[PDB]
Amino acid sequence: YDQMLIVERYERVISYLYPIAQSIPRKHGVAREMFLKCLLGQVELFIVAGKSNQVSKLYAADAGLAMLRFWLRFLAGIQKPHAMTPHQVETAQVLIAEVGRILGSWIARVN
Amino acid sequence: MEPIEEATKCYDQMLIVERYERVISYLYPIAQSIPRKHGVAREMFLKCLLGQVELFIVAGKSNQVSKLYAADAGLAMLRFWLRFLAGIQKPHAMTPHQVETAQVLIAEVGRILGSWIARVNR
Amino acid sequence: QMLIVERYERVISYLYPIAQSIPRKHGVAREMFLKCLLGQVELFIVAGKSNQVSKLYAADAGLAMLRFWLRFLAGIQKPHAMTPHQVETAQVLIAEVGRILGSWIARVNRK
Amino acid sequence: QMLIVERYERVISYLYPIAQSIPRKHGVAREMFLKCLLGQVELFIVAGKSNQVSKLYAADAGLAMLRFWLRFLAGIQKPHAMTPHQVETAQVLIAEVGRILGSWIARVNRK
Amino acid sequence: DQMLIVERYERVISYLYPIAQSIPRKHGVAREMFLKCLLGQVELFIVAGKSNQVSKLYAADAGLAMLRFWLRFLAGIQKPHAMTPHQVETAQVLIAEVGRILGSWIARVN
Amino acid sequence: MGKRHRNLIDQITTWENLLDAYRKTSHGKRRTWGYLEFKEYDLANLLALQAELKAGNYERGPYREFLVYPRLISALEFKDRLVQHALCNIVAPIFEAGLLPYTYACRPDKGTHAGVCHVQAELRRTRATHFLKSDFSKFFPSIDRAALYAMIDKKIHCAATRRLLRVVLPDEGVGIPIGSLTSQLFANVYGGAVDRLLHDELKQRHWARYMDDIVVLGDDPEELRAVFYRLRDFASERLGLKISHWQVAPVSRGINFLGYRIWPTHKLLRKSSVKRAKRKVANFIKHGEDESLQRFLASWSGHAQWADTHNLFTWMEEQYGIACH
RNA sequence: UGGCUCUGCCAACGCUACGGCUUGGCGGGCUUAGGUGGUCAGCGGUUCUGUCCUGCUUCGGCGAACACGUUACACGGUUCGGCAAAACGUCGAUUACUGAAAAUGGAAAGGCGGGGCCGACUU
RNA sequence: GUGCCCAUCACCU
RNA sequence: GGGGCAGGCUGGG
Repeated sequence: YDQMLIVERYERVISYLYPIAQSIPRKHGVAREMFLKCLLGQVELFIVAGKSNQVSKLYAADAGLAMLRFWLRFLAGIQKPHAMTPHQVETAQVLIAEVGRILGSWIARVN
Repeated sequence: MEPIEEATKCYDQMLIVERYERVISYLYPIAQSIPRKHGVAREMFLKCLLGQVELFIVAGKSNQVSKLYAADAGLAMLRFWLRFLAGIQKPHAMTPHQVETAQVLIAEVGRILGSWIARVNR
Repeated sequence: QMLIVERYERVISYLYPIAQSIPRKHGVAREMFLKCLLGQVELFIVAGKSNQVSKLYAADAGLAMLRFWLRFLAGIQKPHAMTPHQVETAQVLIAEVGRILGSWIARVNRK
Repeated sequence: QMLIVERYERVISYLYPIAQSIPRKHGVAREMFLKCLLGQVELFIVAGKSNQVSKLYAADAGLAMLRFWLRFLAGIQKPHAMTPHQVETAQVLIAEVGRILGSWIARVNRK
Repeated sequence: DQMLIVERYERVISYLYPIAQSIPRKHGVAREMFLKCLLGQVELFIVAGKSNQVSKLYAADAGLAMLRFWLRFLAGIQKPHAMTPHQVETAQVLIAEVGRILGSWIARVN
Repeated sequence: MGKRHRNLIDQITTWENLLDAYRKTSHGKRRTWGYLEFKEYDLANLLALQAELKAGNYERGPYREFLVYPRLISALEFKDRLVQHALCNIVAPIFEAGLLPYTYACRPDKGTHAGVCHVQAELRRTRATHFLKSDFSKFFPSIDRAALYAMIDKKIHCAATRRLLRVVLPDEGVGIPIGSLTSQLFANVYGGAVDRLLHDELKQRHWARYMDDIVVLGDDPEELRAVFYRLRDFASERLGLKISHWQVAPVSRGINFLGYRIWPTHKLLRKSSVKRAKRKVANFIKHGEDESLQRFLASWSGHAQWADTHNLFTWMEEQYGIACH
């Protein structure tokens, strides 16, 4: 549970966002590489979180989810050619919200 | 309905990021202009610009003043990048006006970071 | 260490060919996968010298992230790069280095 | 001491033009040189937000690494070589920043 | 001292950088990561010398160890041969020289 | 629009509308806990709001009621101000369309300043000799919230917009909450009932209402006093509004309407305004805040560009130096 | 986005496990809204020192105390006419009507507006 | 706290 | 006496 569940729910974010994050033009290439490092690298944040139960590790899993939502906002708009159509941000934010819920429950379970 | 909560809500992190998103929204277009060349400077500027959001965000969630100072260092580095993109980049990268505009936005994020550092420091 | 890395070399030697089969399209995921795969050696090595268990758990997180990458490359990576069999075989090799990492974690936190 | 950054920013102003010139051939060297050159400002900045001498020595290490980069980019061969002049006439600039860093290290060390 | 190790490591770089630029684009991530390990261990040495925590002198050792890994990895990476076994042998000698200096330096601090 | 209006909850919860509501709710507030907590998963938040409203499971969070000096300012949560904004984007323009021309409050392209201009204008033409100015006691605090919902209900017809309007503003009490977009709208709409006892009944064609203040230029101060009595009796018996102040002045006292004092000829802002400004400036000077004063000055230089203040602007430039115009 | 784990060619730093690779050309392919202020509906308390006002009332209240010509004493895009068909608004009406039921259908004649329209002149 | 309006700031049509 | 304006001395903010 907890880490396993969060990651399986976050895998849905990655499975949604990775295709979007691979589409981000090479021009928005640094944004893309940094979005992909945020997206695929949030798994590491979750993984570290469920290997310590240090509640700071599940807060830095939340920080990553927060950064991932930043990326949606950025790739939604701040990214000129675009990279996460407004719909994609909406869909991704729902998935990240589900990961957010599980992270919140996990933060609480540790609290 | 109650909006989708993130955990560890830092009004300060949330505000700083929303205000820093305006820095990014200003600077990212002109970073993605730093010519084909200057691409390493651009990638490094963009990693400083877009990656300051993570510095703020991690400062917000890991209530540790170390992470807040790291966010400040990044804003300082972003201010360096403005200096650099203006002066040292040779084509133009950044018109003097753009540095003036960007520095205003970064200053707003600087203010919020300062207030945030202060409120944590107490 | 030395033995963990020699056993992880087998993961790399299995996975690197798989990571190089990932099409150009998924090139940033590949570079990120390869930086997880080839860069877990650094995680093991740095624990080997600086024996602090902190550095040892980061090695575990990296192995866990590499396991994520297997999951990701098998399916989320849309041309499911890693075939399920390959994920199976890779996970066996990663599990072997996981065992050694676990034993090493245990050897360090003896008290 | 923030004359450090403003005296280093003429190292950058000298070295960046000739770094944004290391051909792709030497492109990883270039990216790493530029990350050493443009990223030494972060080393100084972190030093000045702490005046921890640790961060001040890290700034010195970076200047030393930047001096390495000059010597490395010298003997990179072909017409892409940092000309011997430029290695010397940047080592002068880095030396000026080195002097100020040394004084700053000293100011902190003898509080 | 940092100066000696770095000058001896510069010989590793001067041997390996040409070889690390020859690693095929196919093995391009490994190459860029090997190059970043190779040039980039200089920073590990330099940080170790311009400070002292002995952790920094271990992180230099870890980097040399990672550089040794990169040699063994690039030797027989795939059909696009990255690094010839000879090149690994030659480079391992140079890395061993900087390994010796790092070891002595770790010891002198310890 | 054919009357009716019997399917507004479909348009209130259009993502395309809730996104407009969201952008309208956040406009200005993008440094508030509410926007910033919402902004996180904004389109996921708006997808659970859309589908709260589209279900009839939207329930308005409690008003956070503070007060500034003497008001009674009830705030709302961002989600709730967004629902209000998403109502008042469909629901507002089907009420603000029935608002007779001369209601100048919270309706686009009519304002404080289009009202004072309407009054001056209508005072200019008509050659008004007299005028009735009235005002509702504690308006938002005396709006029926019940005979309001007999006007929010001769025009909403959609039995779910109606139930969303009734969440965002309950149908019981005598307290339309002040500090609601939903409530600015429904107060204009309610006080629109007295506009349709001025313009419709009473055949008063020269008036202006700005939310609770109602100028009614006439020509017979006896007729305008009648109009007023008729207006008060209506707005008391029908709308539960006590009239705080009223007057039937000759156009000569000046119509203290909306910020200005409005003669036919000189919309002389108001002396209140001068002294408020004089004091504001003086304070700003002896507060070291001589940079927000430029903002204020530029503001008051707009309220006074139409009003007559050349000499006053010279005077204020001579007293403090600051660039007025 | 100084890409490509992308090819053909040719070089030549080089590296070659002698295949090539790398690298270079060279093709080619793949690559208005927002921010922030400030008003408007709508910060005081006390004595003091100047300073000025202290009228009106239809008894509800309105003022006044220098915007001083309280006014750029001159109007308008706050313009002036003409209309008010339409559309809009509004009542008729969540009526008639339809349909068991107006049930997230649904008028209209008509009535009332000016918000609208058409010119002039100005904007 | 609410809108409407003012200023200014960016930012392209 | 009351009142408006500018400064005294003190809350809100």
